[PDB]
Amino acid sequence: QSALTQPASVSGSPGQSINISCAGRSDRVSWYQQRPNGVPKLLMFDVYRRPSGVSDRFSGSHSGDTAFLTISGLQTEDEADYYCTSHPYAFGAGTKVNVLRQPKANPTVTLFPPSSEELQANKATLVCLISDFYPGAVTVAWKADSSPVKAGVETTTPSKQSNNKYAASSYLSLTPEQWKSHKSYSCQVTHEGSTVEKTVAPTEC
Amino acid sequence: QVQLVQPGTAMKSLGSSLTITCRVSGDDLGSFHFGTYFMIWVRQAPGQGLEYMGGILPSTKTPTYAHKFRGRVSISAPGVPPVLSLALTNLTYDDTATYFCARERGRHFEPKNRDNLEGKFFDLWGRGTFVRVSPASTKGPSVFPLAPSSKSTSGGTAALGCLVKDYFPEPVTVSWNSGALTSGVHTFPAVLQSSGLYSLSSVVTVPSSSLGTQTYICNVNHKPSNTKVDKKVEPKSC
Amino acid sequence: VWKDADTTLFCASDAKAHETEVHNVWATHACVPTDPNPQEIHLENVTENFNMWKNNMVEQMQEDVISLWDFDPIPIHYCTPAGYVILKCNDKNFNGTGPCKNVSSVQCTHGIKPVVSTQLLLNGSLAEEEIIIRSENLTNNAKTIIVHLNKSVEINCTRPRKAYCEINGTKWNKVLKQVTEKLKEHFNNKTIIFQPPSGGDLEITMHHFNCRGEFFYCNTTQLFNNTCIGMKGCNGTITLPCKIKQIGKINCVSNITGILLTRDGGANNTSNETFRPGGGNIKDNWRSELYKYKVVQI
Ligand SMILES: *[C@@H]1O[C@H](CO)[C@@H](O)[C@H](O)[C@H]1NC(C)=O
Ligand SMILES: *[C@@H]1O[C@H](CO)[C@@H](O)[C@H](O)[C@H]1NC(C)=O
Ligand SMILES: *[C@@H]1O[C@H](CO)[C@@H](O)[C@H](O)[C@H]1NC(C)=O
Ligand SMILES: *[C@@H]1O[C@H](CO)[C@@H](O)[C@H](O)[C@H]1NC(C)=O
Ligand SMILES: *[C@@H]1O[C@H](CO)[C@@H](O)[C@H](O)[C@H]1NC(C)=O
Ligand SMILES: *[C@@H]1O[C@H](CO)[C@@H](O)[C@H](O)[C@H]1NC(C)=O
Ligand SMILES: *[C@@H]1O[C@H](CO)[C@@H](O)[C@H](O)[C@H]1NC(C)=O
Ligand SMILES: *[C@@H]1O[C@H](CO)[C@@H](O)[C@H](O)[C@H]1NC(C)=O
Ligand SMILES: *[C@@H]1O[C@H](CO)[C@@H](O)[C@H](O)[C@H]1NC(C)=O
Ligand SMILES: *[C@@H]1O[C@H](CO)[C@@H](O)[C@H](O)[C@H]1NC(C)=O
Ligand SMILES: *[C@@H]1O[C@H](CO)[C@@H](O)[C@H](O)[C@H]1NC(C)=O
Ligand code: NA
Repeated sequence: QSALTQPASVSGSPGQSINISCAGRSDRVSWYQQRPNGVPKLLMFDVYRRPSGVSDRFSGSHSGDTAFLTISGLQTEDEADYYCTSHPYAFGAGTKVNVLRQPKANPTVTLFPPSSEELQANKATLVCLISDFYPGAVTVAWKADSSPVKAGVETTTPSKQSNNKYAASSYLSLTPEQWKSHKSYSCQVTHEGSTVEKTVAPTEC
Repeated sequence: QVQLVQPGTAMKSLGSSLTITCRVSGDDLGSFHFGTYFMIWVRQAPGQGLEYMGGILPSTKTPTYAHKFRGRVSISAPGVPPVLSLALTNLTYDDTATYFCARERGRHFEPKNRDNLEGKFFDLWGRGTFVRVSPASTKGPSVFPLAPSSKSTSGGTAALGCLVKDYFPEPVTVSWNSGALTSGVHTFPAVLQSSGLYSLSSVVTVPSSSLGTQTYICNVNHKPSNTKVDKKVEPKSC
Repeated sequence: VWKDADTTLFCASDAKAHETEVHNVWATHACVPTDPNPQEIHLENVTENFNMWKNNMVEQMQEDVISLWDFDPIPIHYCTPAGYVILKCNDKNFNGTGPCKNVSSVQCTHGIKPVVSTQLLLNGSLAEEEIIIRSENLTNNAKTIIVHLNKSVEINCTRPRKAYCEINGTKWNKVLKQVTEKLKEHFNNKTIIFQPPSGGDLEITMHHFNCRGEFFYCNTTQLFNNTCIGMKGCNGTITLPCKIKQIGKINCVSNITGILLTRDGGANNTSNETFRPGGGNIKDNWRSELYKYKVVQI
């Protein structure tokens, strides 16, 4: 019953080595691997002990307060979601590990303001369309002027296009009053250490 | 050979109740017979992380819960071989999730190194039961125009589309100009909102030189609700 | 002129009267009559090391136990062929690992009953002198702990899937007192606590044993709850519930002569120290008796 922090995503080419931190509890930590559409699988327990069947490429470690999972020589089979927990039980946020099989590609971001017809229906939806990125891991943050906005944000899981790249959509629902009361709204898309920010304003036609 | 068997899927309406079960199979030894192992439930909403919601040690009639799920959920395990049960009541759209059952390995001996392990981990997992919470009836979409913008497209090109808002259930098909416009079309996957309803966008990239003279209409069809919409998408007034 | 060695030992029993019991005939085809001249030979001023946690005699026993596993346990003597001999430690308070002053050359081991059980060791040999705490490495809480008692406590099991075991509560508390005392010597006068086992394997969490064809799985929660150490309604007969499983009336009494324990980790910076019943596996039951013996080649 204690919050454990993990980085949202991490990526590496085949052969590289990466780390996954489990902040807070470095005591009796378990790791679980969840491949896409798959069931979670035990990878590690008691911080560093490996179940039979688990490759020795995986390694556990602690640094006083934070547990660690090392994956030496990354392979396509390693692409999955990794979840951490201690005792008493409480799963951390989880980390997506992407194993590159093609070159990186940053997203194309298209932001649409609320249409005039929607505003007449006393509603308002900002549409932020995100496409042609790779690997399929992005963070979308909204801003009213310069301050963040979490309320009314709906974001999808990224899915595979025809070109093995990824697409995603993020929607922000507002009142017409909220829309017209701010100078601008921004959709901010983070991908592989790079940020793309588009901004729309009620002032613009 | 031992496995945790779960039903698979449950389609429920909003406000109804449900009881998921998790029974052991291939238990030739009878290791689960006396309910010695601590059994848990785990929730995972679509595209989200794992949530420990509680568990029970069947030898005792005493379940335990996480803070978030204490008064919202009922856990138990009655039966000759204990069958782990999870009773949900008054289902909300937030309950739409996959529900895994799992065993805590617990105390055991490791011969190869001769180590007594506490076993505070989950070695054995069920396949998960995906519970779908749906509204009592179908709902047609609200279609709004996404007016042409050239800010993020290629040169001499503009992107326009249609916002298909709040419908249920899937699917909805989107065409352009009665199927005459194919190239440059990109219909994005739908988002499933906290309201239990879907929304998607369809966008088409078009030459900026044609906006003045070429009509663009998105043809939306939502069969389950018997709804059709042909929405004309026009340039904005500047 | 002796060296540490491993050789295929042979069993020897007092099996007679061609009974129908399976445990007894097995000692006619595989074993031999007990030695009529069981003479020991003390070694003059000889001191040598021992290690029951690496004794190969335990492996050979188990394998022989499995064979009959494929009714009542009878004593079995383990002897050596020509060229080999068994050394025997007689240091009374020897914990089973380290040098041994009082070494004596025996031809065979004593009569050991292959009693299969968990948590509690039954019908075993009692420790002379003081209670002995045994472990390959006490500081390592992952290593098994064998408590060797110096005073047995009778457990009376009765079967009216229903069953129960009866133990004199007053006697068991006296013993456990001295167990805590002896544990309290090894660590640092730290608070010794006993607790029931949590979730785990059936063998670790409950007292398992046999009874002429009945497999019991008794609940030893009351036996390791500190409500009766240091009064309440604890004096008198404790009634432990049990259950039968097939992997009128009937009764079986047994001697509790040892305990398998597991110490809790994590609690390293605290003043107390927690222990729970159950630990290791069946090999440790044999190790609780073969601790003093060791084979050497001549
Ligand atoms: C991961 O962390 C370990 C220990 O903190 C370190 O030895 C290793 O170099 C790290 N690997 C990285 C940062 O790729
Ligand atoms: C033993 O009895 C205690 C007390 O009723 C109970 O909490 C525990 O679950 C029981 N254990 C088994 C294995 O039945
Ligand atoms: C079910 O939950 C909803 C939302 O919390 C609430 O409005 C409704 O009154 C509840 N109905 C019950 C408990 O019967
Ligand atoms: C057993 O005694 C030896 C000395 O003969 C000692 O080195 C060892 O630590 C003891 N084992 C324990 C305390 O578990
Ligand atoms: C050896 O052990 C025996 C126990 O049978 C004891 O009587 C004897 O005094 C001991 N002698 C030596 C030298 O250890
Ligand atoms: C049980 O122990 C008592 C004394 O503790 C002893 O007299 C008796 O012979 C023992 N019985 C068996 C079967 O070991
Ligand atoms: C058993 O040993 C303890 C010391 O650990 C001692 O106080 C007690 O008197 C002994 N009891 C018997 C019956 O030998
Ligand atoms: C016993 O276990 C402890 C664990 O901290 C370890 O440090 C020590 O080296 C072990 N003893 C031996 C003899 O290996
Ligand atoms: C064991 O318990 C049963 C049932 O209470 C009783 O009839 C029997 O006499 C007891 N045996 C001994 C040796 O105390
Ligand atoms: C149980 O043990 C106590 C304490 O030694 C003793 O006074 C009592 O007589 C015993 N009960 C029996 C033997 O039935
Ligand atoms: C221990 O020996 C007694 C004979 O005194 C017997 O009745 C009992 O069944 C034996 N215990 C086991 C576990 O075999
Ligand atoms: Na819009």
